[PDB]
Amino acid sequence: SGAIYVGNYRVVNRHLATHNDWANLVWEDSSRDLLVSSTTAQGCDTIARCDCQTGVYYCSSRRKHYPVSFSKPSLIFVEASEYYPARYQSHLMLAVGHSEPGDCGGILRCQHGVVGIVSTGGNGLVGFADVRDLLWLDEE
Ligand SMILES: CCC(=O)NCc1nnc2n1CCCC2
Ligand SMILES: [Zn+2]
Repeated sequence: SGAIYVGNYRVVNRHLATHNDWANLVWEDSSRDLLVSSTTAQGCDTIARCDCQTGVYYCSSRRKHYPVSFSKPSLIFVEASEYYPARYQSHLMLAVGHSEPGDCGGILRCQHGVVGIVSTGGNGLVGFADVRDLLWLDEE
């Protein structure tokens, strides 16, 4: 589990979005495994605006943050998981690291702020859903 709280926005994994998220929808993409809902209180997180390929991510199944190198966001085939079938996921970054289903929503951060959240795992990789490209999460 986990979310990004930027301005009046909650960024979550689409597959973990609640009824309240859906009832306060601002934007979803099922190929990006992202959903954004509106908040009443403002959030503490800053979104990275950069093309960094190094950062640190939180792994709840280890209670540990790991420094990782990761690929640039791309369209990638993902094998079946407990929460999605085998499918193409867009805007996905991969690193060598530990990721189980419940690690989804852990932040990846670089020197510039929040890069994305854990979205995939298995076979010794962790996959992150990029948010740097959503410039609107930092704007009105
Ligand atoms: C499909 C890409 C995307 O970002 N859709 C959400 C979105 N597009 N422009 C904006 N937003 C939300 C707030 C208005 C600014
Ligand atoms: Zn950066």
